[PDB]
Amino acid sequence: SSVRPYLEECTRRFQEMFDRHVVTRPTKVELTDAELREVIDDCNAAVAPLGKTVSDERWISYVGVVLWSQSPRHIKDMEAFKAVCVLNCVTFVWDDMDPALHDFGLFLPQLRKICEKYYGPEDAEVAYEAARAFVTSDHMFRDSPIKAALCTTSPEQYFRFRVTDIGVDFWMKMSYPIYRHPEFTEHAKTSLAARMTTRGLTIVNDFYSYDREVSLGQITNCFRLCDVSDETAFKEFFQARLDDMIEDIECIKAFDQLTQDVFLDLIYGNFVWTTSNKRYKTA
Amino acid sequence: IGRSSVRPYLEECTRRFQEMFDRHVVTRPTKVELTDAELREVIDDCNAAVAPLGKTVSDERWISYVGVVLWSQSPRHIKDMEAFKAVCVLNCVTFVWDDMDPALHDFGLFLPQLRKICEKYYGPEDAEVAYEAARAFVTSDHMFRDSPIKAALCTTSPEQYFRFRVTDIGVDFWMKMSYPIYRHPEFTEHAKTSLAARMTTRGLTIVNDFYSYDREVSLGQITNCFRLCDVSDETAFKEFFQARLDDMIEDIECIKAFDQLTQDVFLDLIYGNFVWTTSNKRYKTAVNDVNSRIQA
Ligand SMILES: [Mg+2]
Ligand SMILES: [Mg+2]
Ligand SMILES: [Mg+2]
Ligand SMILES: [Mg+2]
Ligand SMILES: [Mg+2]
Ligand SMILES: [Mg+2]
Repeated sequence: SSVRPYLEECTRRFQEMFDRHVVTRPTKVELTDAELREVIDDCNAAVAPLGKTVSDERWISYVGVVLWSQSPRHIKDMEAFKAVCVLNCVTFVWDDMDPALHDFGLFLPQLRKICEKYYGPEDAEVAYEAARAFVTSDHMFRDSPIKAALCTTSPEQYFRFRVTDIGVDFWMKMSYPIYRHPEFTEHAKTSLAARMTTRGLTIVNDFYSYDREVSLGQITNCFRLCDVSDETAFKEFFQARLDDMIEDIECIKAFDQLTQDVFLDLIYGNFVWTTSNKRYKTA
Repeated sequence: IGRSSVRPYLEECTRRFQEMFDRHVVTRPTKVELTDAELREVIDDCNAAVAPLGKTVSDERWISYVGVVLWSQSPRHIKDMEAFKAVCVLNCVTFVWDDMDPALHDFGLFLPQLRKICEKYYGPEDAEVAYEAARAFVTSDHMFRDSPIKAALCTTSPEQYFRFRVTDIGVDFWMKMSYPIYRHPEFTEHAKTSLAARMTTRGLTIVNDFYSYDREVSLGQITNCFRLCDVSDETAFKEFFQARLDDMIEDIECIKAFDQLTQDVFLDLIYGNFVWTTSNKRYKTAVNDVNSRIQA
């Protein structure tokens, strides 16, 4: 239906949880003017062969998630940062497109081009494989009987699907070159990093994007597992999702300090971006 | 505590497991038969791969390991016995790693042997996928041997524990080296996203944890979900065991929403592992000459 009856109160509740359990706030990243126009030229060229124009605003609404959800004071590689900017901006376009627009012969080569632009050969393969995996998953699951059984069964089945489908496993495998931290790289490559962060990212996104996706008939959203019309049932479900986030965040705190910073900045950063950006005030 | 145990439940739980498979999976697993030469080629490569680490391991101990691959693949659908033989070797030699003291973990010596196994049996693309998955598994296994992260994810809740096990039990590794056996596009994708590993983690881990609890508590190993409950309390053990059965059943029922070939493979893995586990030397007694701690 719509969660707007709950939008103000739940935002307060999220923020409360972050102030209390994470504390350390994210900060938005500054691109130099050379750096920015690299990113957007690269986005426009990637989508170009698919036939879709993309407004300047829209690229900017996409890129907000990367400007806000990395871990600035750890960043060691801005080419990898622009790689993630470009990969996550075009990832969004592919996500909004009707499947019959999804041309793999044309888009996959641009993904590889991007990865070979910004990464060394080992990382470029890792980033590209994960990009290929994300766009392919998104396509073969559109209105798929598997997606239906994973998103209507239980929260546990749903978040299991979202590890890949929300894009966090992709995120980690294209972001570890930014930090060159051996622990973070291995947890990225086992996908333990993605698994640790999946629920913090997905629960936030599902809440604020519930309106768009119900309007657009999309089922990949954990709040469809409850009756948002029932206010009691929503508030029980919301609290249970809140506890999911809290247990994840406490276990993340057992990771090494650099790794925990990236994980928590990712989760909190995505919350600040998701609320304040125009991508999720409308549809 | 010291010698804590699930021996009192051994009998009823194997029956609860079996009747769960009879109701929900139905198809019985089918053990791959290896001709006598394949079994000797496998074991021949296994020795070579672990030899730089400096421990002899017996044919009896190799064959104990390889039983999981013989029993838990999907012979209805196998197309590539070279990839199958790869999985036998790789799974067998990483079992040794999992059974070793970390002081014996030499990546510089062992990783080359993994790469040679993969290049022997796979084409170019597959060799790289199988190797990254093998390396990630022996690396994760080494690096969590004492980790505070292991203790965090294994003592907080079943959800955190199974999240750790997707990698640690080795099922992501298994999927990413098994997909060339089948040349099935859907299954290949599910392997590469780890969706396949994630769907089968609980069914493999719950079965293995029950039957290896006694070995692991004695060795002081903490990666086992039944440590999250009071197995001495009969009432607490039963609620817990029941909840893990529900976990298995929910996974199996969602697995049936995958295409028919893919779910055949998923269910043969879960059910086959259960047939191997409950009919093999490794899970007959806690310490014996196929599961004993390999030492420095
Ligand atoms: Mg979307
Ligand atoms: Mg989507
Ligand atoms: Mg959404
Ligand atoms: Mg073990
Ligand atoms: Mg293990
Ligand atoms: Mg075990």
